[PDB]
Amino acid sequence: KIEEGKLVIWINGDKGYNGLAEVGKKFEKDTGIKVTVEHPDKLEEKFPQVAATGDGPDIIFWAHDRFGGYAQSGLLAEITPDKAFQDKLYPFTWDAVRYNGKLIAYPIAVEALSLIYNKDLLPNPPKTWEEIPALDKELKAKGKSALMFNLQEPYFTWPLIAADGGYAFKYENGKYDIKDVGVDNAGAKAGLTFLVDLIKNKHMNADTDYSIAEAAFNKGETAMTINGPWAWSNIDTSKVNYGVTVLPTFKGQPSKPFVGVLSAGINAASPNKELAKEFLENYLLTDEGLEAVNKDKPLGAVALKSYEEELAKDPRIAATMENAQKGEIMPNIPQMSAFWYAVRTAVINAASGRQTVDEALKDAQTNAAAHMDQSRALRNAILAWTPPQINIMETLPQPLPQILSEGWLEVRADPRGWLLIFTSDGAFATGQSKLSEEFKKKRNIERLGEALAPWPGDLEVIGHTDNKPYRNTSNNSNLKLSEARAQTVADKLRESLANSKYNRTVTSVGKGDQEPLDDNATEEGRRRNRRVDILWKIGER
Repeated sequence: KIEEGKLVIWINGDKGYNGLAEVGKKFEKDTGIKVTVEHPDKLEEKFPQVAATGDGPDIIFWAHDRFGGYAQSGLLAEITPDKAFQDKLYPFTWDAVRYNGKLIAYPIAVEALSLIYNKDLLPNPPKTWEEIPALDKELKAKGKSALMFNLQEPYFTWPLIAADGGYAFKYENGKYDIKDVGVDNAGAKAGLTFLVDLIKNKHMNADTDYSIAEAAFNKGETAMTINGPWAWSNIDTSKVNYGVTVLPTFKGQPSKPFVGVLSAGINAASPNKELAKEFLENYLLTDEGLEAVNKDKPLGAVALKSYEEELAKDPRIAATMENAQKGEIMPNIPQMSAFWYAVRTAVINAASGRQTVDEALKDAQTNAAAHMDQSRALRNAILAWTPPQINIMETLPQPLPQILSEGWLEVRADPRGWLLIFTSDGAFATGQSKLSEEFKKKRNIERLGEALAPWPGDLEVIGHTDNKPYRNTSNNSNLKLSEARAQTVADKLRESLANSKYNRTVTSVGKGDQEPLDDNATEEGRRRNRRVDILWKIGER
């Protein structure tokens, strides 16, 4: 449960969380509201788990791409920056934080690939891709090469492939059209053909990967590479006299790198939405706020126009923002993993000679569509070991009806399958979260687990307590007791499901007195409220 009257902020470990804490300190001094900054490990996978519960931090800082799933799961609150505030930030940054037409985060920082070049080899680096062949010929005669960059990962070759017309998902009217992917079009083929031709003419090696390119550039053996701000410190350390500039154009058009936008989102379950809004809009997203975070750890380019003008005195920061404005926001939808796989396969196959460019992109298109269809199926349906020519959505399979007859467990149908319920009286000694001695001797929970094991379907364990007559507030001791009881039951189920053909997900959640089943004004009613729910999700009914 989130603590009203204060703010808990999650930001990743590689950011300037100490400077974020300073901004929190000034927030406290000015308003008395204390701000706590944390960097939990894997916070991007923690947040969707705890916020679904209603727990978590009030503010989460992460790259914008994951916020799409959170927004889909309803974990983020819509934000309401006014017109004057939105004009303070670069317009394109607001597109990175829109889900179904609703603003759902504040853009902080901006990141994209750039052209990195050796100033001693190349004081005036080429403006166009097309002029790189002749440049490599000249540099080959010196014992050098023009350009080496990671050809294994489509993140790095996509800027050229998109330049003349390739795209991932058509972005029209603030939404991504997963039916309109632009891998198999002429622009994509023209770019991928140019890339393949550089390899056939020996200007590049098809095996070149991230490590090979970095070593060659940082050793002064190639005049240019393509990388992100995360690579600059290794170049600094190699002391190669280097610069950072706009990516070359292709057929007169900008290379279009994908843009990652560090964003700040507000938890939908937060009871401090007004405090969060005020911290972000009036303290963090300001020259002073951003500068404080940036001194701790560089943000790179930033969405806030006024501070970006200050950071852009470094020509490398200016180039990052320039490439980002010419690029495309990374789509925040799950179908991107079909796009990435399909394109990755296409490029290594065209570059290796295994396929022509047109066959490889033709296959990428049909592969991606098939992949997206199959991913949806595993979301919306269950692929299960089925009896051949009993419907467990209408008839509980044996031995469940027997277990339900033993006087301790009940069931009712649920919109997502079956809700099993058992009162916690008797399952646990008074005030106890360890399972009663009686339940252990009878193997109540483990036989229930063994009864579910031959069948698919995830489980959700939810503990509830009664509450005291006429109190409209929640008891925090009752909350933790229900959470501990739920965890005991879920662990015991997991253990007894070890022999299942399924590795189902089993979550546990304490609801305390928040979700009563009946009236707490009588013991008749309080009894009903002291219970454990097991939601068995075998499909929608």
